[PDB]
Amino acid sequence: AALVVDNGSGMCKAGFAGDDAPRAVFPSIVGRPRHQGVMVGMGQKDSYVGDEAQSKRGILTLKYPIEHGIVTNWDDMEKIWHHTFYNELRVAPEEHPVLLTEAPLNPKANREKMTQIMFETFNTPAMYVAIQAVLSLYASGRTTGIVMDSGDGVTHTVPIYEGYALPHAILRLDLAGRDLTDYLMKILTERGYSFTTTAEREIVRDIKEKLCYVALDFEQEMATAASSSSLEKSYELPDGQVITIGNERFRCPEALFQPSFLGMESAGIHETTFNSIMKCDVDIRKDLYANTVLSGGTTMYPGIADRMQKEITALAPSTMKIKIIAPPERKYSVWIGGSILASLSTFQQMWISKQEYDESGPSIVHRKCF
Amino acid sequence: AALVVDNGSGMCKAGFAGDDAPRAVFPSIVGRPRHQGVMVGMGQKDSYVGDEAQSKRGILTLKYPIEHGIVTNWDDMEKIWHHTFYNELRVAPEEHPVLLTEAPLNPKANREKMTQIMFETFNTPAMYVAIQAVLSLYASGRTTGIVMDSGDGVTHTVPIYEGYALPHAILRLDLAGRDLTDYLMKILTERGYSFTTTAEREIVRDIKEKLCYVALDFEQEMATAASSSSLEKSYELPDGQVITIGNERFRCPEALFQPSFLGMESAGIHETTFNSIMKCDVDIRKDLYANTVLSGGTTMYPGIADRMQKEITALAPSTMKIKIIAPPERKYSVWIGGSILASLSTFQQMWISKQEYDESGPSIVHRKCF
Amino acid sequence: AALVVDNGSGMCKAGFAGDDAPRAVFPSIVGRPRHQGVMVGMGQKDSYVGDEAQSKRGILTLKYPIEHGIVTNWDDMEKIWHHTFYNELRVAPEEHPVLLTEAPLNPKANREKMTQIMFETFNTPAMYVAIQAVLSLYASGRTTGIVMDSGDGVTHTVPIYEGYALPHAILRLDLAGRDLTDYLMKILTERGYSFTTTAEREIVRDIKEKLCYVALDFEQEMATAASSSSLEKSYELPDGQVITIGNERFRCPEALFQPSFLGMESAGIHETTFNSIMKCDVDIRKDLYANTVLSGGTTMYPGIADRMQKEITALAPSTMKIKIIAPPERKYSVWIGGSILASLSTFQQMWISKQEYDESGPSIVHRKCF
Amino acid sequence: QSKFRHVFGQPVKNDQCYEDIRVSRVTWDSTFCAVNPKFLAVIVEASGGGAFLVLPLSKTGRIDKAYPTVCGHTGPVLDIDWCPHNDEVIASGSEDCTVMVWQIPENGLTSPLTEPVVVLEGHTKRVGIIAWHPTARNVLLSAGCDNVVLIWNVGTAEELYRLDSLHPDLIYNVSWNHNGSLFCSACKDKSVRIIDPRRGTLVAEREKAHEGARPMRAIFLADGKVFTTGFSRMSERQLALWDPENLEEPMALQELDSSNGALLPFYDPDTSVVYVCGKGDSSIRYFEITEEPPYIHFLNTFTSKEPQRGMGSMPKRGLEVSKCEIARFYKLHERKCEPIVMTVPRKSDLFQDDLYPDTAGPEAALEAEEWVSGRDADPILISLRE
Ligand SMILES: Nc1ncnc2c1ncn2[C@@H]1O[C@H](COP(=O)(O)OP(=O)(O)O)[C@@H](O)[C@H]1O
Ligand SMILES: Nc1ncnc2c1ncn2[C@@H]1O[C@H](COP(=O)(O)OP(=O)(O)O)[C@@H](O)[C@H]1O
Ligand SMILES: Nc1ncnc2c1ncn2[C@@H]1O[C@H](COP(=O)(O)OP(=O)(O)O)[C@@H](O)[C@H]1O
Ligand SMILES: [Mg+2]
Ligand SMILES: [Mg+2]
Ligand SMILES: [Mg+2]
Repeated sequence: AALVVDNGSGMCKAGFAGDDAPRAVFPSIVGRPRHQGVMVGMGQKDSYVGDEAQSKRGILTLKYPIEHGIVTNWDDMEKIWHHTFYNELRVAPEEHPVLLTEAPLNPKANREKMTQIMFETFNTPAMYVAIQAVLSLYASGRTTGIVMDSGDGVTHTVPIYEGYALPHAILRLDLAGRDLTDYLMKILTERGYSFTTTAEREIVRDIKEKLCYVALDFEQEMATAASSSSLEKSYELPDGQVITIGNERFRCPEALFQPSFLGMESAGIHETTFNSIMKCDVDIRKDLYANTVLSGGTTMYPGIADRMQKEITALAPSTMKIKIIAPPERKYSVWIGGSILASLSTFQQMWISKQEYDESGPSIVHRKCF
Repeated sequence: AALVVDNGSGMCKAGFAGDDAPRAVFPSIVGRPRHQGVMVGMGQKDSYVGDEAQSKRGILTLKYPIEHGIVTNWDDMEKIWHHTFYNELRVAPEEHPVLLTEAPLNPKANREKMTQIMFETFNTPAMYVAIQAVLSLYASGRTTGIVMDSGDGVTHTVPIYEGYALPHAILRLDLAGRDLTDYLMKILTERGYSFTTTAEREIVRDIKEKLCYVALDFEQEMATAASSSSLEKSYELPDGQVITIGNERFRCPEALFQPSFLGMESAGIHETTFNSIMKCDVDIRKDLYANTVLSGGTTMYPGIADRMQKEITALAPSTMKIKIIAPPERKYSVWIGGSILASLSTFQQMWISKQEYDESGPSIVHRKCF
Repeated sequence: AALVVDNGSGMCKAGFAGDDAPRAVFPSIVGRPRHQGVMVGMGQKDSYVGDEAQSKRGILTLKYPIEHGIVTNWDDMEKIWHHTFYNELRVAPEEHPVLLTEAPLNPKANREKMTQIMFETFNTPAMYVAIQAVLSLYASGRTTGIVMDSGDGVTHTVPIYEGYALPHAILRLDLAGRDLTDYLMKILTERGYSFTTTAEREIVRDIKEKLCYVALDFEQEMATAASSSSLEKSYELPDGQVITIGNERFRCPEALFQPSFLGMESAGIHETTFNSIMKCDVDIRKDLYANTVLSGGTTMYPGIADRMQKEITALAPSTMKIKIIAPPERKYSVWIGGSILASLSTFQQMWISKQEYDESGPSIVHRKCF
Repeated sequence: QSKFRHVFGQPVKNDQCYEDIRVSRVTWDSTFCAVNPKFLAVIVEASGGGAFLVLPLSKTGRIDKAYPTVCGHTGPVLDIDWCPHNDEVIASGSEDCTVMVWQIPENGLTSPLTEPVVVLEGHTKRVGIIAWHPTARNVLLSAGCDNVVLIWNVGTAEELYRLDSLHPDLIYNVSWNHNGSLFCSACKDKSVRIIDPRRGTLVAEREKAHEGARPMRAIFLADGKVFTTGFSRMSERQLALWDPENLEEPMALQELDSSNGALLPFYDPDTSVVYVCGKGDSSIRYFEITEEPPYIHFLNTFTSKEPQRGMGSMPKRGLEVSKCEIARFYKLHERKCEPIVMTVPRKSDLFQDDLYPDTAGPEAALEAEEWVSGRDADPILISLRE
C-alpha cells in the first residue's frame, strides 16, 4: 500500500492510501532542551519530535524545520520523517511508495532535496510530489474549481478547469496561520498578556483555534465589542491563570482579509481568489465562481465561508452565482485527496521509480511532477 | 518651441522640439505612503512622482497610471504631467504646443481625455497625438519600413510604405516589458528569491535591464546553462544581499518570442512582425523586409537584433534580404522622431488649435490625428 | 511652557520643554518604614519618594511602581508624579501641558490610566503620550534610523525611515538594567558577597554602573581574567567593607547579548536590532544599518558600541556599512527628544486637550497617540 | 497677537462621521458639499442622471446604500447651496442646463425626491455656479459655462436680470458682497471683475491678477476687499488681497507651495479668518486678514493623512458655542464625510463675547421686489449667547 504524507509548515499528516483519514497527525516541531539536566540515569533524549516535544515544551526550544512551505533545516526535517515512518506509522519506508505534497511556486531545490532524501536516506521504492491545492480538488470529487489552500505557512490558489490547471493564474501568499498566531501574540499584549517563548507560542495557537472567528462585517463587529461584553470569552492557561479576550477574537482572523494589519502590501485572500479567477480565460470564470473550494486548517474559523462569499460577491459580477464549498473535513482535504490519487489505477505509471532517479539524479522530479 | 512628451507605460520622456535627446526621463510612477508618519515637522508629501518615488520606494506603494498603453488612473496622470512641465522641464505648458504619443488600436476615450486635459487643465495653445511607431520611422530618416515598437505596456507593428501607413496591417500585442518583469518576478522564486512588493518589482526590473539577454538558439542555450556555470551572473540587492541567476537571464526575454511561457495564446514578436508584413501588398513586402526597425526599451536586450533576423529569415522567402535596423539610441527613437516631426515647417498646420477644440470638443482628435 | 516627564522603570526625568537637560532626575522608588519608630516628636513621614527614600533606604522597603515599563502600583505612581510636580519642578500641573513617554507594545490600560490621572487628579490642560524610541531619534537630529532604547525595564527597537515608523518591525524585550542588577547579585554570591534586601539591590546597581563594562570578545576576556588580576577592581561598601570583583565586571553586561545566562529564550540586543532591520523592506535596510542609534542608561557600558558594531557586522552582509551612533548624552536622549518635540510649532495640534477627555473618556489616547 | 493665533483642528470620532457615501467624481472644482444647521447635502455619483444625498445631521455612522436621494436632474449635479433664509430649501445646478430648487421635509427623505419646487431654465450649457443672495429673499444667482450670470426669483420663477456681455471666457466662481449689491467673479482670462447686477455695469476689473493658467478664485470680504487665490507661471499657489478702490497693485501677495489643485477659500466674516482648502490636498491653512501689514497673517495649518474630495463649512448658527468652536468643516473623502472642528482653546468655560459677535440671522432683510428697486439692507444680525 502507498503512503501519503502531507508536510505542512506547522502540522504533519501521514497515513495509508485507501484510508479516509490520516492515521498519524502530530505537530511538525523539533524540540531540544535549553537547560542542564541534573538527574542521572533517567532517559533524556537529545531531541523530541512531534507530540513528545509538545508535552515537554516547558523545558524545550521548539523549532519548525518548515517555514512558509520551504524546509529551512533538512537535518531536523529528516528527524520528523524518521519519526513519522518508524514511530507513528511503524512501517518500513523502503517497502511502500511515498506520496509527498508541496506548495506551488516553491524553490526548485526544495523538491530536489525531498527526492534525494526519500531515495538515499529512506530508500523508498517510488516517490512523487503533488501540489496541495490540486489534491484538495480530488477530495471534493470535482474536476473544475478554484481551490484556496491556506495552512500554517502558505496560502495559494490554483484554478482548475476540466482537469486542466492554469499555471499562469496560480497565486501564492506567504500569509497563513503562523502569521496569524504571531499577530495574535502582538495584540494580546494590549490586555497585558505576554507570550514570548516558543512554548508560549503554542499556547496562543491553541487560543486562536478555540476562540477566534471571522466577522461578517468587521466594522460593525468592532462597534458591538466596544459597547458590550457579549463577545468576551475566557480561556484557562496551563498554569491555571484565566485570560479574557474581546475584539481580538475577530481581529486576528481579519488579517487574512486585510494583510495591511501585518504591514504586508499584498491583497487579502478574497482578492487573491478573485484575481486568480480573473487571470483565467473568460469562458471558465463562471464555473470557477460556483466551485470555490476552501482547504487547510486556516480556513477552519467559524463564519469564514460566509465572509468569503460576501467579499467575492461584491467583486464578481452580480449575475454570477458565488458558491463557497467548505466541507467540514477540509482540514484533511489535502491528505484525503492524496489518498484518492495514490489509489488510482491510472496513477501507478506516474511514480518516480528508483531506476529513474538513479539514471537522472534529483533533477528527475522537475520532469515527472507538476 | 514645441514640447514633445512621450508618455509610455513605464517611462515618461519629455523635452523640446529641435533637440536630439530628451531633457527629462523619469519613471512613470506615483507612490503614496503605506505607513504612519511619526515624526512631526518633516516635509512629508501626500504622494511622490517619478525619481522621488523611486528613491523613497521603501515606504511607498508604487502605482502606474498607465497599464498597457491605456491610462487607468487619470487623477494620477495629471500628477505626472504636472511634474513633467513644472518640475522637470520647468516650463509653462500654456505657452508651448505639446506633442503627445499613443499606441495604435487604443480606446477612443483614452485620447479624448488627453485632448481635454491638455486644453482644460494645462491650457495648451496647440496639441497633437502621434502614433509611437510612426515617430520611430522619423528618427531613422526613412519613409518606408515596418516599425516594431515594444515598450513597457504595448508591443505594436506599423508598416509604412512611401509615407503611407497600412492601418489594416497594424498588429498590437499586450505583451511588453512589464509582463517580462512579472515573468522574471515569478521564475526568480525557483532559486528561493522572493519578491512580492511593488518596490521589489522595481528591483526585479533593474535586474532584467542589467543581466538579461536574448539567446540566438534558446534550446542550445538551455543545454549550455545546464552543463556549466559560465552563464551565471551575480547581482547585489540594495540591502547588500548577493543573488545569482543562471538560465533566467535568457528565459525572461524568451517570452517575447514564445508568449506561451505566460499562458498567452498570441504569437511572438518575430511572428507578429512577419504577419504584419504578410497583411501588406505583395509589391511592398520586399521593401519592408529590408527596413525592419526596432524601437522601445524592450528591444534593448543584447542579441535581440540577431535573433529577430534569424526568426524572420526562417519565415520569409530565402530570396528576400532581411535587414533589422536597431540603432543604439532606439530607446529614445519615439521621442527623437517626435522632436523631428514637431520641428517640421509642414507640420505647423496640423496642430489642434484651441479654437478648434472649443468649437468641436474632445472629439476633434479623431479627425485631425491618425 | 510644556512639561516633559520621562517615566522609566528605574529613574524619573522631568523638566521644561525647550531646555537641553532635565531639571529633576531622581530614582522612581517609593519607600516605607519596615520598623517601628521610637522617637516622639520627629518628622517621620509615612512614605518617602525619590532621593529621600534613597538616602534613608537603610530603614525603608523600596518599591518600584513601574515594572518592565508597566505600572503595577497606581497609588504609588501618583506619589511620584505628585513629588515630581510639586517638590522637584515646583510648578502647578494645571497650568502646563504634560508630555509623557511610554514603551511600545504596552498594555492599552496603562496609557488610559495615565490619561485619567493626568486629567482628573492633576487637572492638566493637555497631555500626550509618546514612544520613547521615537523621541530618541528627535534628539539625534535624524529622520531615518533604528533606535535600540534600553532602560531599566524595557529594551525595544523601533525602526524609522524618512519619518515613517514600521510598527510591524518593532521588537520589545523584557530584559533591561534591572534584570542585569539582579543577575549581578546572583553572581556576586560566588565570591561570598550576599545582597538580598531592597536597599542592598541599590548598592549592587551602583557597583554595576561603576565597574561593569562590555568585553569585545567574551571568551578571550574569560582567558585574561582567569590568568591574571589585571581586570580586578575594588569597591567600597557604605559600611566601609571593601569588595573585589574580577570577571563579574563583564559577565553582567554579557547577559544583554546572551540572554540564556538568565534562563531567557529571547535573542540578544544585537540580534534583536538585526531582526528588526530584517523585518523592514529591503530598500531601507541600508539606511538603517548606517543609522543605528543607542539610547537609555543600559547602553552606557564602556565598549558596548564597539561590541554592537562587531556583532551586527557579522550578521549583516559584508558590503553594508555598520555605523553605531552612541552620543555621550544618550542616557537623556528620550527626554531631550521629548523637549524638542514639545517645542515644535507643528506639534501644538497633537495635544490631547481637556475638552476631548470630557467628550471621549480615557479612550481618547488610543486615537490621538501612536 | 490675536485670539485666533491658537486655532487647532480636531476631527470627530468615526461614529459621528458619515460613511458609505458614493461621492460624485465630477471633474468640476466645486465644494461638492452644502451643510446647514439642519441637514447635510453631499453630491453623490448616480448611475443615471444626477443626484445628491441629503440627510439629517443626526444620521451619522454608516449610510444606507439604498438611502433615498434627490435625483431629479437628467445629468450629474455640479454644485449645491442651501438657502440662507430657509434650512429646508436647497438649490442645485447640473449639466442638464437647468437649476432645480428643492424642498426637503423636516424629518428628511423617506422616498427618493425627484420633483423639485421650481425649475429655472436660462442657460444653454452646464451650470456650475449657484449663489444665493445674502439679504434679498428668494433671489438666486446662476452662472454656467455660457459665460452668463442670471438672477432668479425662485418664489416666482422669474428671470430678473441677464448679464452675458461681461465674461469673455469660462467663469470660475461668483461671490456676493456684504450687502448683496455687488458680486465678484474670476474668469478663465485671469481677470477679476466686480459687477453690479442691478445696473449691468462693470464696477471694477483687474486684468492678470495671477500669472497662472490654473483656475483662480475670488471672494468678497466683510470690509469690501477681495481675496483671491491663484497660481504663478511655475504653478506656485498664491494668495492676494485687493482693494477695489486701488487695483493697480495687490495689497498683499504670498506664495504657498507648488502643488496642483485649486484653492477654495472659506471666509468667516465674524472672525475675519479665511480657510484655504485645496482640492486633493490633505491640509487646511487658515489666515487672518487685518488692517495691519502684510494684511495676510499665517496662523497655523491643520494637517491630515488623507486627500479631500470636497469641503463644507457649517455656518455660525449651527456651531457649538459652549465649546469655543468657531468653524466646523465637513471634509469629504472618496467614501466618507469627516467633520473637522475648528476650536479656540480657552481656559474659561463661560461664553466668549469676543469670539462670537453678532452674526447674520436666518431672516431675510429685504425681498425680491424691493431689491430690484435699488433698496439695500445689511443682513439681520442675531446673537449666539442663547
Ligand atoms: N479550528 C481551527 N481554527 C483556526 N485555525 C486552525 C484550526 N485548526 C488548525 N488551525 C491552523 O491551521 C494551521 C495548520 O493547518 P493544516 O493545513 O491542517 O496543517 P499544515 O498547514 O501544517 O499542513 C495551524 O497553524 C493552526 O493554527
Ligand atoms: N537595457 C534594457 N534592457 C532590457 N529592457 C529594458 C532596458 N532598458 C529599458 N528596458 C525596458 O523598457 C521598458 C520601458 O521602455 P521605453 O519604451 O523606453 O519606455 P515606455 O515603454 O514607458 O515608453 C521598461 O519596462 C524596461 O523594463
Ligand atoms: N553608567 C552606567 N553604566 C551601566 N548602566 C547604567 C549606567 N547608568 C545607568 N545605568 C542603568 O540604566 C538603568 C536606567 O537607565 P535610564 O534608561 O536612564 O532610566 P529609565 O530606564 O528609568 O528610563 C538603571 O537601571 C541603571 O542600572
Ligand atoms: Mg496544509
Ligand atoms: Mg515607448
Ligand atoms: Mg528610559
